[PDB]
Amino acid sequence: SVLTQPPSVSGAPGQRVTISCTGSSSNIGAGYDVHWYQQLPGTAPKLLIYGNSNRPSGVPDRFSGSKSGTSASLAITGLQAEDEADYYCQSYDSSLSGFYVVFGGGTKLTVLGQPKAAPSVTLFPPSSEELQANKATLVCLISDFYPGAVTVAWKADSSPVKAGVETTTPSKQSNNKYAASSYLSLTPEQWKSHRSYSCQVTHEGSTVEKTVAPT
Amino acid sequence: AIRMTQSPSSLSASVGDRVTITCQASQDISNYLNWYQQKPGKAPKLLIYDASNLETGVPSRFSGSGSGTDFTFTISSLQPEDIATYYCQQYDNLPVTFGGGTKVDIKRTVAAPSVFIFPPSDEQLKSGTASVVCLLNNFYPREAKVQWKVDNALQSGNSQESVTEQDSKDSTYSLSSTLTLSKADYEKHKVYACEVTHQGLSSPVTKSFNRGE
Amino acid sequence: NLCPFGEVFNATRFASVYAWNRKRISNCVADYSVLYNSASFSTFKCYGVSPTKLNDLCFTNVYADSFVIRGDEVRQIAPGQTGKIADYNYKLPDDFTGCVIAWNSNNLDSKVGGNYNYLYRLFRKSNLKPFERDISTEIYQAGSTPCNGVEGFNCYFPLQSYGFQPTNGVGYQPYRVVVLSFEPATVCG
Amino acid sequence: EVQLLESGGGLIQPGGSLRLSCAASGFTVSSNYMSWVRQAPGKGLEWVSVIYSGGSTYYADSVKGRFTISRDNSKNTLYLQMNSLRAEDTAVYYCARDHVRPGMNIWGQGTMVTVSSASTKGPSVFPLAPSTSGGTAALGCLVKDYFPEPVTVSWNSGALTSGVHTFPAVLQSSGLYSLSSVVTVPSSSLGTQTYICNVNHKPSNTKVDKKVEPKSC
Amino acid sequence: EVQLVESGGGVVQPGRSLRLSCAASGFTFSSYGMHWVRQAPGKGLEWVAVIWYDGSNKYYADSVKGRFTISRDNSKNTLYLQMNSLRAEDTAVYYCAKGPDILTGYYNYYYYGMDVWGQGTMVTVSSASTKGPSVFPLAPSSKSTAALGCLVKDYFPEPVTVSWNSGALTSGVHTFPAVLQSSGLYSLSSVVTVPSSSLGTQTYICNVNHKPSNTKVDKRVEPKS
Ligand SMILES: *[C@@H]1O[C@H](CO)[C@@H](O[C@@H]2O[C@H](CO)[C@@H](O)[C@H](O)[C@H]2NC(C)=O)[C@H](O)[C@H]1NC(C)=O
Repeated sequence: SVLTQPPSVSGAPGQRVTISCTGSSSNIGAGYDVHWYQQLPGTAPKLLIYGNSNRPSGVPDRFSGSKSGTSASLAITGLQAEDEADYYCQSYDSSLSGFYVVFGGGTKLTVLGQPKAAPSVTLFPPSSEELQANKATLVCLISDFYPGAVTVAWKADSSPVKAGVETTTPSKQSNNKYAASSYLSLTPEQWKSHRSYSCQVTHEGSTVEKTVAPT
Repeated sequence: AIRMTQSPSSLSASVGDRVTITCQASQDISNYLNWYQQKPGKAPKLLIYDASNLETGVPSRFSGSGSGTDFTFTISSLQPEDIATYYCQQYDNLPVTFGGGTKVDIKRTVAAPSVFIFPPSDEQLKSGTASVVCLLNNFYPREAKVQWKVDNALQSGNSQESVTEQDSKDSTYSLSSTLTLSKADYEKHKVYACEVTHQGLSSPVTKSFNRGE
Repeated sequence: NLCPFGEVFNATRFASVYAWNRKRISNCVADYSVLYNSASFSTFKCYGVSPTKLNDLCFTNVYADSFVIRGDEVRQIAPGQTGKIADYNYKLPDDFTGCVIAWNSNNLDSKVGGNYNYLYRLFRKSNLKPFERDISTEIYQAGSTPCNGVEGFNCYFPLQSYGFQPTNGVGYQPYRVVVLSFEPATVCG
Repeated sequence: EVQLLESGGGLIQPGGSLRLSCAASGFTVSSNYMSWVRQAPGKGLEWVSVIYSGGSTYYADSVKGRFTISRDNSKNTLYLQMNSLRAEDTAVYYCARDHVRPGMNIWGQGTMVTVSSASTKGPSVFPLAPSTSGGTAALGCLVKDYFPEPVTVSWNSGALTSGVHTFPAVLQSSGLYSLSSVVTVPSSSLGTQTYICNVNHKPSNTKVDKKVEPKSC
Repeated sequence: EVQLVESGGGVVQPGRSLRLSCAASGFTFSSYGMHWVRQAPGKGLEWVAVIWYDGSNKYYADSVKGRFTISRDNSKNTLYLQMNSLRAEDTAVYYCAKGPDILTGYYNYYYYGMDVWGQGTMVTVSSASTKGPSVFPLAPSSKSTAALGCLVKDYFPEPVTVSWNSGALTSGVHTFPAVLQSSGLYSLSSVVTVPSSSLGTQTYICNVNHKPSNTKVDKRVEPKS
């Protein structure tokens, strides 16, 4: 039995957020200790809380931990923009008494920095040079959206497309907005038979649609 | 002081059934809980110690589990000689406290009682008192109604009855009802009898005698 | 120079109660206000002395005894007390002049499978004199026949092991105890 | 030979005193944890007192200040001095070597302490003569009007055990106990085998053997 | 300084073996135990194995049981992880982290946490060998500011370096992180925004460089007609 963390928690600067970490009878319910790790994007994890509630020397007092029964919680009071990272709770497993540890699914804390931003979409039809190689790839480029959470879906003369779709995870660019790219691999016969192709990107209850012709 | 609660208070089960009793502690007592078996009349006998450990020589059918505040005591397949009162005790924290106890009875097949009636001895009649005894030997279940009849009059309030414990072999009870009269009141009547009604009887059975004959 | 009280209360490991550890403190100064101010100690009972009024008192020697017992047994670390700990492990005299400090350490001295390295003496023919440290491993002869170092019936190992699990109740959780014994004067405030 | 033999119980007026001696064999009392445990008639078990191996004594709240526990090394005997006895102290008093480790838990058999103001009376034993159904017959002995508890009843000096039922004593309106003990024997052995019930009442030092035989004019 | 430096990571075909070494300094390595923790891209942490202070006992997750072997050389202050018969799900960043002190630590060694982590060595698993990318030009449209770019499709392994006009063009350039197509090859798109007037009076050449395949391609991006 593993640990269950919320996929993502969010909070404005100055607010207090909590990250839960529920277990089972073989880990936190068995009275083990829970440790918390912070991992900035692209970096190694840092020990935030050890022994349920204790802070290592150097960890800001804003962070605090607790544990009750079969769950533990991490409390970040006074949110700073630098707290935007992934947080993992770690305990130990006693299914069979040996020495096994268990991590959580991780929680992506996102501090509400700037306001929302509608994405700019640029859809590219397959190049003539790609059609010579008997291939076809529609390129849907997305940028300038915040927060970094978009849903991309393709259409084929209004009918949905459910295959040949690959999409990146949004990456923070310079101006702290996000950017993503999606590709629709197609057959030159499929590309010229239909009359239009569109990539619909949805961001915060709104959807932007771009469409290309096969001329 | 700690207070041990034991459920159930009484129990009846068939031979071979799984028997499980519980003992919840008022405070945390770790695993320092023992289980005792006290057969009728005898001293308590330690079966399980430290919640789950079986004392040397106890049959395998006795089990124990639990820690903290809730414990269990399990009999794998109940046997006839297992009839007794079972207690749980904590001993780590003083004072030592026991449970209420669990009386265990066997559920055997129906057995009708053998009825006998005994007149007061001529030796006792010289003391001015007469005691008529009615016997119910080896019956089951324990529910049995004994009715004294003196010249066909239903007597009440002048009799005391006593029931044995379940026989460790056949799991049957035995009942003794004693009617106490003065020598005068005994000599005012001729017919003495006890009427036994029981499940194992299709109709009430009566044993009688005539005073003097 | 200051007294090394930090080496005792802060020790990463504690000794068993039967082999209780002692630190002789001499030739140093110390402010005892820091210790009482901390409310981390669950128990803090002084005998024949005032806690706050200790920074103005000089003593010849100050002994610091540290061990680990159960929460139920902390009440036995006091003068005129009886029990498995006070009789067979650590005995305080009736004229004790010092303080008894204890705090819960279930987070440190309690393994999930059970910490068994903390022991106590379960068998002894007679009680311990005050400040007596019996560390004998001789088999206890409880019967008529002798043992000759052969553990068995009526011949038991005198020590018993604590079953320190984090799921235990407060009375069964390990408590780290420090007993200060106030005896040319070298320890002032 | 590990066993605890205990004695000293009997009748005593309320507020009186009574000492219970528990002699031991197979182990040393002065080196073990010893305990007294009493059981009221029909009720559960109740811990009373403890003496440690080192000598520390502990008592229950209900007998604290009244009861005392001690031991004698030369005799290997556990004692329980009881003072200011009350009616609620009436029970069977088992002495037990407290369980501390694997297989050292041994209980005595207890003695009957009956705190009451009534006098002691030996019982009267009357025969219960057998009737006349063909195959099997019944006979017994009436143990009537005695105090205090208990009495012991056997048959043919212990030579008869099978088919015997000795009923629990009843408390008559007179304050004295009455009891009956019976046995089922084949109807053939009535004319050739003799049946005698052996009753013993320790508080009155009464030991009776009553021959039970058929009735006939 | 307390420091854990692991190495020995790279790319390997499935079923073959690899060994990781973790150098320790700044602490009595003999006393503490050592862990191995891996993290796949975008996903969470997953514990691999652990070894004692002396190496007497070892514990492994079921995913790597029998395939991986952890060891340590206390005389060298080094931690090892013998990876055999590697699979695709083993592709992750592998960290070594300090465990608890069983020698002179606390009795409840579960109270310690992974207080010192490594920098993370990288491992990758695939059967698709090295392949240079195919560069296709994303031509600018002809309607009523415009955008053009280059499609860097089908290459392995990472990375590729894309520049425009031999690096002279840095205005409006945007290179997106590559996708990993289900075929095991990478695809990337790099675009640049330009004024609609300069489309017919300025050349635009994207310079894709892929060192593993030893290939450099310069593609001209021009409007369609
Ligand atoms: C036990 O050790 C800790 C260090 O782990 C000591 O904590 C220090 O406490 C003082 C105030 O009492 C602070 O100014 C320091 O910053 C603390 N240091 C650290 C590293 O946290 C603690 O004082 C020690 N306790 C005793 C009784 O010696």
